[PDB]
Amino acid sequence: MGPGFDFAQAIMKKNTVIARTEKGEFTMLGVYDRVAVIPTHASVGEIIYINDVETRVLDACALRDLTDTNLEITIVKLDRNQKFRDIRHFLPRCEDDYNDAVLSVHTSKFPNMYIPVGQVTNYGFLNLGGTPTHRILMYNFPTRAGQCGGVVTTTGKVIGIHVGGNGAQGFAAMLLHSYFTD
Ligand SMILES: NCc1ccn2ccnc2c1
Repeated sequence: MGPGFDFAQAIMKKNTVIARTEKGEFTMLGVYDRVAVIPTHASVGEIIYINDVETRVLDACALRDLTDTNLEITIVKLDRNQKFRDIRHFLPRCEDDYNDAVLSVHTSKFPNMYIPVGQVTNYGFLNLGGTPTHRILMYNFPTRAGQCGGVVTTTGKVIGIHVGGNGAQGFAAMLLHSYFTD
């Protein structure tokens, strides 16, 4: 509908896949080469389905901060025969608040879904499903099960992936440029 949705659509069309684990189907953001991200509660194993193709996992790392606190991001390297468009230049360097964000989702249950969520707060600490979690972004939109792994963008920035909600608010884990130095 406008330039925020234009940027969101460009990320979804080239830099997402449908990831299936034993815990469900998730939007999965490809960042560069064969490296993608997914919420840690997806419980990635040795094998994952990527667009319904059986795929070996070459590496999976559940990120924590230097306080040894959950960040709810898992970085996955996939045994896939094709590289992602490198979008690391769209990742913020520091923790921040944002105006006018879009949460975008693409699964078999939730195809071609775009949600204008408005203002995004640097929330920080969240007890997420009982797990102390840091670097949480918050938006005032009633997100639902199946939106996990959804991409949060503003024009020219990929800022987070959706990891939970409380019925009234939605919560995303930050993506930072420093997670993807190779
Ligand atoms: N219940 C499935 C679904 C899929 C895509 N959507 C886009 C907007 N609302 C929906 C709902």
